[PDB]
Amino acid sequence: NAFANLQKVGKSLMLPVSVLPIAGILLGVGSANFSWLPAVVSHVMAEAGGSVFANMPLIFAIGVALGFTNNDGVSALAAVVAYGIMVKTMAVVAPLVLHLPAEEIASKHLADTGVLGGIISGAIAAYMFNRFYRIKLPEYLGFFAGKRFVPIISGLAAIFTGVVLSFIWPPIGSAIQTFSQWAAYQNPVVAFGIYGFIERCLVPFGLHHIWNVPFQMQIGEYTNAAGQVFHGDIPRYMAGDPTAGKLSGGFLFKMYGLPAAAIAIWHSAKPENRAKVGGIMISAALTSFLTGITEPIEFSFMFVAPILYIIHAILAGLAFPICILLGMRDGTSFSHGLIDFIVLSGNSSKLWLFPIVGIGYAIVYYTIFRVLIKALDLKTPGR
Amino acid sequence: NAFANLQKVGKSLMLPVSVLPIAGILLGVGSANFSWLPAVVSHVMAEAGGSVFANMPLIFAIGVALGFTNNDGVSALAAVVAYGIMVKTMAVVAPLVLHLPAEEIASKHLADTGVLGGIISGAIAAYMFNRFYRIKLPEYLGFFAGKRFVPIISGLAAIFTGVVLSFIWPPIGSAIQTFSQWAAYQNPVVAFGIYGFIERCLVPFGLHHIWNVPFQMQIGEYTNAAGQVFHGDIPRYMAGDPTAGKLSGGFLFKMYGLPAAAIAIWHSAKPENRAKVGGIMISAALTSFLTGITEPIEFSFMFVAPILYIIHAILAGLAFPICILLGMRDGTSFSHGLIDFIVLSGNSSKLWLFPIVGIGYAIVYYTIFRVLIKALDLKTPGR
Ligand SMILES: OC[C@H]1O[C@@H](O)[C@H](O)[C@@H](O)[C@@H]1O
Ligand SMILES: OC[C@H]1O[C@@H](O)[C@H](O)[C@@H](O)[C@@H]1O
Repeated sequence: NAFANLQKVGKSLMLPVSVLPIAGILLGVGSANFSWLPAVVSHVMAEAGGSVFANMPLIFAIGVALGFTNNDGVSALAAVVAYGIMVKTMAVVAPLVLHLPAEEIASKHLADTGVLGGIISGAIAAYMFNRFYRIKLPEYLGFFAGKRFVPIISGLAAIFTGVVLSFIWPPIGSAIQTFSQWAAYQNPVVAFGIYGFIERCLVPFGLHHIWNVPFQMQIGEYTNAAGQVFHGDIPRYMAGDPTAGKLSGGFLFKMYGLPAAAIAIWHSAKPENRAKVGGIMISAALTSFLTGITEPIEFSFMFVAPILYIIHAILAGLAFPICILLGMRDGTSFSHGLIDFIVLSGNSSKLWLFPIVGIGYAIVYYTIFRVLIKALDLKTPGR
Repeated sequence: NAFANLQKVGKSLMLPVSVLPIAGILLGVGSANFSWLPAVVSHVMAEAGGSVFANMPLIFAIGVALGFTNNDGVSALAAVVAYGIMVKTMAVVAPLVLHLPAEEIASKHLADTGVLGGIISGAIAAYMFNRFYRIKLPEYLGFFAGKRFVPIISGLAAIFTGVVLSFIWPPIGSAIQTFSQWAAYQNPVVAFGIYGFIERCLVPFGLHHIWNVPFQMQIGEYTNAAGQVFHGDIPRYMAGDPTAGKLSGGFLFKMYGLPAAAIAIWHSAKPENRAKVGGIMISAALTSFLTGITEPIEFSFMFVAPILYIIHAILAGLAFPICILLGMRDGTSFSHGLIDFIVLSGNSSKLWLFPIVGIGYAIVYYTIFRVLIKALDLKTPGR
């Protein structure tokens, strides 16, 4: 009744994340500002990737809507209408509930529900479709009947849902902002262990993107002589600073660890399901290794095997402190994949340690996965 | 097979405009600033409607994608991704072509395809879907094989379409601008008379949706106090533009004229077939009066009495000039019925003249249809 629903949601979130790898590749290639690509190229590609990642919530809404409606386009249109209505009404009503002057809400992001808003809107659309796509109205009202009725009720519900969330969410956003702001002033290693663990926790319900902004873009600051200012870790690194690369722990589990988890899941299938599982696992591992997108791998075992995801999260959190301790410097554009690992080489210090610690993390991930899956008989993809 | 494909375009365009009723309700009853609603409710409804309208190009893209792909949702996702990428690519490439700062272009909407650009994005999505929805990508790349590849290649083609559009737009944009200025502010009388006549002539086939797209979504340019810019006639009236409301002549022949024609057809039926025809024609008259859907009435006699349809087309074409000249302003969501008349009356002007001109139209239609069917001996339903 609920576990099946969560499994459905995870399964339907796959088509939305099928486009993320290419957007990530485009953004990473463009943001490098290569010395050979004409600027208009690496401008257009960067903007395209940014557009995909900005519409991410809408893609998620459409994917959720089609997941529970047997891939019906009317559900997607209703989802788009509902998402727009919900976002605008939330923005409008939040400053009145919170009595802040309509600007601190956007500056501090207390009304940006992120991808979870897409999920809510898509669920609204799917439920309304499932309930009203065969609605029989009187003949003189026949035009607004059947699937034509769904986009109206989906949006009449969106306005009310946005009104509801404008009161139940700023407490959540305010909390996710304070801690995630307390985490910076916290000692260095503690700060980024917290970052890694909480990001792994948050990615499932689509607001780790909100979590990242403070630590990617705002934690730091640096301006050397004639150079311009840069106020974050992701930018300060690509800005060749001497102390960014505090997010260099992403490579350990996004290029070496989760691929190992994917292969471990692959090698623990049924005597015949191996062939079918292998292709998807290999594709997911390749995507994670290359473009630094881990959602295809995580969503594949997250809901069936929550303990594996908790162990993941602990490992990802552990990755950042060790990389800081050894020094392990290498930066990011949007994620931590091969393309970013290479193009942002720049001032990547101690960059030879990444392959070996990555092999260690692959060993550990594979060991825990193939041990726990066999022991508890978890029905990960293939079982 | 051009006729079938044009009808396919017509229905693909009908779908996007079918979600206009929700924006109608919200924005029309919000921007009216009714004294019986608290101001916050009006603000919230107005912004929700504005959000629905700001995605009109996106809804058009989704509708085009679904119409040509047998309602497949992956087409809608491809349409969203492609539209976003195309818009951003144009935004970055147009200043190269026009040799003007991007700030000025963004401020004065020089690079703004609008609903047309939404249609291009939807066409891209539909084409790439129908061509690559059974692709067999390599075994290790199976995570993207199939419908998962359609959004990928659609978004890839979006960049190229965006550059091509940034190169070939200026003339198209200037041409549209001049119709958008003649049809709205120079000669609305003759422009909308032509509109009415052509739409009546195109209804028998289903291409009136193509004929309406410009007049209902392109002409004009209005900016609310909030700063959102509105285009078309329906959005312009809903926003509160004093110069909108040109499509208000639909009420004269949809609410008063065609119901009169239906009653005339019923009253001219033979005795043995006056009860049955009475039921059918009352149903059709109610459908026209309330919703604004006129095809049950017009199909009753159009193929068995074309001359009556020519007279009706002339009268409908004359309706729009008459309103424009007498100042009778009132908006519509999708068609001209009773509900649209009542709900979109906030920004209306001279709403009292509508019933009087309407009873005039009803008398004219009734007398014309009765006398002509009696003399010419037309075999309209019943005879
Ligand atoms: O969601 C796409 C990517 O966003 C990045 O910011 C995160 O670090 C990755 O874990 C994630 O795969
Ligand atoms: O068919 C749907 C409706 O489309 C409108 O644009 C036309 O004006 C009506 O005559 C028609 O009923």
